[PDB]
Amino acid sequence: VDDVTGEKVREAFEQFLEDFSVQSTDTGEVEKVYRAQIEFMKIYDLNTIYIDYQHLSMRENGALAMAISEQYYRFLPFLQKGLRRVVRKYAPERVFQISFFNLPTVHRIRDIRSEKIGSLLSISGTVTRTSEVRPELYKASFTCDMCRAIVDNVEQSFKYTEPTFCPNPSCENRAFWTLNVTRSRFLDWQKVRIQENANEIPTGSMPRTLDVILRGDSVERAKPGDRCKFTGVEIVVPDVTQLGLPGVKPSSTLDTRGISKTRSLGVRDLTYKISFLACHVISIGSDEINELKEMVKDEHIYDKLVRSIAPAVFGHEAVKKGILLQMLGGVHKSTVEGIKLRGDINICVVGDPSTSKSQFLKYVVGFAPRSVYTSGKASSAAGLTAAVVRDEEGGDYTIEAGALMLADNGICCIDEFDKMDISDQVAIHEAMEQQTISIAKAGIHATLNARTSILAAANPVGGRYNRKLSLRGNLNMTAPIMSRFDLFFVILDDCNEKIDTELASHIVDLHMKRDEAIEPPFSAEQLRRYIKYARTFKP
Amino acid sequence: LRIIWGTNVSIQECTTNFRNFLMSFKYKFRKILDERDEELYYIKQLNEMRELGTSNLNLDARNLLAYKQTEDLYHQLLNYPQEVISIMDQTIKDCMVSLIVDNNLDYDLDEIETKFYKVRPYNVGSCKGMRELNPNDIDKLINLKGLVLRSTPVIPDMKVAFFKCNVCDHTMAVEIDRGVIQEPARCERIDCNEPNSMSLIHNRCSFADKQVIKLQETPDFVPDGQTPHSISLCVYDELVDSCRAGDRIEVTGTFRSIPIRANSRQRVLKSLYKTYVDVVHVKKVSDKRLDVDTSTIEQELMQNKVDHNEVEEVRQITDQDLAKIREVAAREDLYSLLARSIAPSIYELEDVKKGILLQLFGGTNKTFTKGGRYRGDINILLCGDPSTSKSQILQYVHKITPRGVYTSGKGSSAVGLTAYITRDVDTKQLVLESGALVLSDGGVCCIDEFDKMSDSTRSVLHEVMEQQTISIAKAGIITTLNARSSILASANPIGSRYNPNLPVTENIDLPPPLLSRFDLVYLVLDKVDEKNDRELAKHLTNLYLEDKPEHISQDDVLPVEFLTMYISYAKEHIHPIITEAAKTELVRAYVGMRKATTRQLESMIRLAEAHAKMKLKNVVELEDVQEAVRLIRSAIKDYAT
Amino acid sequence: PPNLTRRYFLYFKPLSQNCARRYRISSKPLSVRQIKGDFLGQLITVRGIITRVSDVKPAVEVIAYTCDQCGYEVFQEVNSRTFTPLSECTSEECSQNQTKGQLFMSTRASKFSAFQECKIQELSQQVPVGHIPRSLNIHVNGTLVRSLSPGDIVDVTGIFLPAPYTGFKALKAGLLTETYLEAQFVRQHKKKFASFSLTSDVEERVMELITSGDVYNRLAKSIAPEIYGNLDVKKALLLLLVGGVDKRVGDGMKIRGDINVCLMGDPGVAKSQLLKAICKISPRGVYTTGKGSSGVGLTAAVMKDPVTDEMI
Ligand SMILES: Nc1ncnc2c1ncn2[C@@H]1O[C@H](COP(=O)(O)OP(=O)(O)O)[C@@H](O)[C@H]1O
Ligand SMILES: [Zn+2]
Ligand SMILES: [Zn+2]
Ligand SMILES: [Zn+2]
Repeated sequence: VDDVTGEKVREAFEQFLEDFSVQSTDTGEVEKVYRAQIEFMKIYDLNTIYIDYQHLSMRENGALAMAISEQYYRFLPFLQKGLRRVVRKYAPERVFQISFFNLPTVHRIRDIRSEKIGSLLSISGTVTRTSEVRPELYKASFTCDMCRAIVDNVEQSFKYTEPTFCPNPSCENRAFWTLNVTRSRFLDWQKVRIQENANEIPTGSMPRTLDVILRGDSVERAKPGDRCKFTGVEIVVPDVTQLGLPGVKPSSTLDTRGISKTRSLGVRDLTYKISFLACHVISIGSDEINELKEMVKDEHIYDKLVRSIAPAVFGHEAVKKGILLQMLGGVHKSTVEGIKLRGDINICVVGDPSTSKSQFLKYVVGFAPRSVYTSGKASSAAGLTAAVVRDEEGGDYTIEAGALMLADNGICCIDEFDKMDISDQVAIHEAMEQQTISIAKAGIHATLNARTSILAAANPVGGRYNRKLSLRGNLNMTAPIMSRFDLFFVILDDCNEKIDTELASHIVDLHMKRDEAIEPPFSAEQLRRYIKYARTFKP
Repeated sequence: LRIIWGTNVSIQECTTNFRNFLMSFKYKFRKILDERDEELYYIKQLNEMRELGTSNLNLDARNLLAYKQTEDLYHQLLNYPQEVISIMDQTIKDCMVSLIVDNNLDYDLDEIETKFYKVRPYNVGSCKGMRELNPNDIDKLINLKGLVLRSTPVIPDMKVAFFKCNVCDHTMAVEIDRGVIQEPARCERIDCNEPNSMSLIHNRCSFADKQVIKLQETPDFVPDGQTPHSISLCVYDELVDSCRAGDRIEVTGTFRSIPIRANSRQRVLKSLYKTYVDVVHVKKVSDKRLDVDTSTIEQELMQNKVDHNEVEEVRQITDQDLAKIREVAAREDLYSLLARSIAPSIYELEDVKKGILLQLFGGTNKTFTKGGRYRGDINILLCGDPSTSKSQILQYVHKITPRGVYTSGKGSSAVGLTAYITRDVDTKQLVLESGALVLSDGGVCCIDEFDKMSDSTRSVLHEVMEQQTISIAKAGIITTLNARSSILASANPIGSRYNPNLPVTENIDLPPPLLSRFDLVYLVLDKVDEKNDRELAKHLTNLYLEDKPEHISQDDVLPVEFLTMYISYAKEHIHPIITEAAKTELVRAYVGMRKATTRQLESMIRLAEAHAKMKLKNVVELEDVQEAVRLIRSAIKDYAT
Repeated sequence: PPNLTRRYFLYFKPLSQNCARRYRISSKPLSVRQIKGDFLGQLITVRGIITRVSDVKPAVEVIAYTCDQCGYEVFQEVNSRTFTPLSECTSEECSQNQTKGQLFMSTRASKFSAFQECKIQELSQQVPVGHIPRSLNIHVNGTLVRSLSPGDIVDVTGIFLPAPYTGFKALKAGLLTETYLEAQFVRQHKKKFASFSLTSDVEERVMELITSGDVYNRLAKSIAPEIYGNLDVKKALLLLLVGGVDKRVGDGMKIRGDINVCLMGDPGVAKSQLLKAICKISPRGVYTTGKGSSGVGLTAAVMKDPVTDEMI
């Protein structure tokens, strides 16, 4: 039916692009700049144009986009054809990419159903893996199996198996073909694994995951262990993993009715998963100069910073100072032999239960750019470091994003330090002795690099810390791991009614929804940029 | 005469009978089934539903059992549920249009004709698990009752078999026939005649939505030597995101069968057919226990609202019952009547039962802009002489609470508590399984013999008792989840027969801090004497004197239903903000009782908030501090030593 | 075929030799090892203990294929483990027809019958000297699937039949066969509590039992008379067997009508005769050691079922 509608949509869309230009006069009436946008794109010959949804949907009351979004693929070839026509019209060996960003609506993975097939739809999630760049089959030549006749056409999305037409049709069997490698076009490829985000999970729930694929020059914008906001279309791919499941299974078969006298049935089983594609992704999760200039001029801003890093917690200035200095790393380049140092620093605290050690953890994990909260006990070395795949899905292996492997230029806050196993403490000792790690399995070898600053929570043997004994007799963990630690802290209480009354006052005041008791000098908004500026001062 | 081959079902006769029953049903079951004002039970739903544009409707079985002219429809919807419901999908619209005839309306007719309709028979005849389902009784309306373990992803299915002709600029359309697609190999001979030149595209087609749910069966009777089982089923579109782990369920569906391939290579099948179940309706709540926290599930509420699927998620109220609740709250004997009512079959244990009821109330659920969360839960511990109703109380609490699991002794490990990774028996792929700690996310967690349980397992609870957030770092899983469950467990004394003249904080075989951080503890020492023993003996012997304790209702004991509904409404509707007067009593009580850590302050405030929630107060008041401190001191029995 | 018109299964039961003696055998209680090979299919009665039986499930016996165009059915018969479906139209009307409109199957017309398997393990006293016993498999269908439960003395009856398996394609010489047996009737010397219905004679047994008098202490005396005295302890065992009375609160709780006993004391005096007699006489009995496989042998296990993929 769209043999008529598609070209009209092409004409309307190219008219939309052309009628608008760069007006943007004195930050006034915004006219769409797509003309100059494609011009500036042709400046460097990149062909990866962007599109904004709001400007497209303004004109024509948005009914245009209302129908296009659900019927995106049916018109996409015509959209690209119209873009090509505009390029021919207004500009003087051509492969293109497009994208649509800043969509209004967001759908979680659980908010995707079977009526959004081939429809543009914005999702957000998390990354746990990447894959290998492998050039993909964009165009590819073939040849007749009885002559040199070459065909430079391609069947691209799927059904990549067989063309039919031969320039010289005189052939006993024109059904099948040959292939070729050089007369072809290719473009980048990449695979990742997307994952649920913690702040939007239901109860009794695992982080349901699925796979998404990239294309074109937009690749290299993925990243392990980060939250991202994808945008693309509901591509789907065959699979057989869904066998052995209840209900009846659809099956395809060519017809044999109306034409007769011509597994013989050629029956192919069909059952598909719902993967996703991405046209564009972004990493989710000025007068600042004047703000920081005014801040720095004071002298006790050191104390302001110290006391502002845990208003939710009371006292324990030592913990505040230690956490403030942990994020700052030391210069590890100060050698001449090439043998290097562990530039950054380490921290650990001690204290009986019924204390606010865990509050510092939750604060730092909830504020850190890079960090992770883990169990400390319910975790294997395979979980902390990376346990990798062994030649699965045909392609080669790939290094998994290790948990402890994370915290590059950051922190790995870990609770429950006492109960750690033998192997995991051995692994941590290996990771700490140097700033490098070594892994091996199934014959494969690995070599990584990271400068992790660990802050962990101690748990004495019996909880009670005999004040008259030494640290070793109570800490219960071997000398090397006990060492390498720049700092040790102790947090034990005592009877002091004057201060305990006010402590209970703060605690009970905390049971006043979003009270003003936490009034700090300033907030994480500007603290994070202050940290970023200060991380590279080189004293 | 109109009939279906190998069937005794009539289309138009059934339609007329359905219309007659619909027009004529006025609480007939209240009269025929039993002795128990209103009029036209059914018709109100259909009158009201029209303006809200909903293509769903529920249906009982007792109503057909009651009405004179539906007894035969009973067995016919039983044996042939899908066919009878396909008839009803037309009969309902027939009745709808025949009832609009008596009304003049604005022009809303553009929708009803294009609309569809479907039913959901939910309360139906009972079934005895799956052991009853020998192959004689396959493909029939069925009911069950179990909990949820595992949930799978979305299965698309070919619903519109698009097709692309290679030439002649022509598309093609064809639909499914009993679950298969027969691609027309031809190429529209008129324009072009290529007998096998066509292609297939997936983006064009339409897809269905299906899920698969692993379920644990929980029958009411079992044979000699039974053990738990797992079953698989299939739900379909408009029911997605409805049932998941952590919910007890009574369900309805249709037992079925299906074979499976011997491989991904050819069509050779098994002489044995794998069984399964296809859903018809899911009942998510019941009468014998309260429901989920309402603020905990706001996102799912809004998601279902947007999806226009509105299966029950929270119980509904009546204004007369609300007035009855406000009347019952007027009298002052609530504070002891609740305790007397929780467990009429047991001796007083007044403070124990009062604390149990306050925990069921829960307390306060506040949050900060981005960096705070304080949930309603106060960990409870029991201790004292054995041979009491501690285990009975714990089992009662587990029964009455909706979302909880029971753990016993040292038979447990960190791996089997938090998340653990396993493999499926059919798909043969790495699939996960939720842990018991997270399964109770919101509700009750029961433990017994807390002393002998392994230290490895005892390590994990340090962070659960604080931030209610477990963390996981193992093979292919890195996420921190939520475990809003509550803790309520028993403990055993050091040695045996207890030691009166010794400090009890060191007479338990358990380190100080782990016991101190408990919000509240209760003591069950013996103190043998008459005036507390003969009364108990008669209290418990009169239980057996009758075949079942119905005479126990004497001495001012409430029913379970009104009690539970009151609790649910109070839990879901009121939010007492802390007050000023309580400060000067709370701080002083805490400081004086320090002569043993700051966690008891949190315990006291969270319990006073529950007390304020009781009486339906929207504000705390000084008195709750008094009761809290007095009950804490009585629970630890300060006067003894 | 006439199979789909059959509304009645059949399940034989062999004679009891007590009457075969009258007027004058063929099948005696045999072992998992005394098959002798030549007994493939004959009438046999094998005893032992059932360890694990899978859950009952359906199995086809006759297919119901209906034609889209001809409107006539087709009867595809399968007796092996597997088959291949009939897709193309070989219908009788389609035979005299250029077109061959496709056919399909039915979910209710096609016949079905259950299929459940069980394993025997040899009784202890009949094992030869220093010989480790071995296993065996049986196949069951339809009605009698419910008359089997693990851990009971049994006298299975039927016929021992072969099956298509030849080792695994390397240690083979041809013609090899994995084997099974047919289940047709179950009798067990241990009558569970659920088989209790009175008759014209068992009430008479109870009557003559109670007529003598002193029934309570007489029971306590007859409990394991191989040992001496301790009528009090034998009586305590009797009350353990009785268990008590079940009561339901009806408020979301019940209480056990169950008993728990212990016999603390020094060695020398008889201690294990009691437990052995209890396991011998009481049904659903069990015996365990103190140390050894107590880690999980007293607890739930995880295992994949042989005859079907499942985590039983
Ligand atoms: N009253 C008794 N009459 C006959 N034999 C006895 C008596 N008491 C003990 N015995 C014998 O002494 C042995 C003691 O073993 P038993 O008491 O069964 O286990 P344990 O060695 O653990 O005490 C038994 O084998 C039994 O034959
Ligand atoms: Zn050619
Ligand atoms: Zn064509
Ligand atoms: Zn035919």
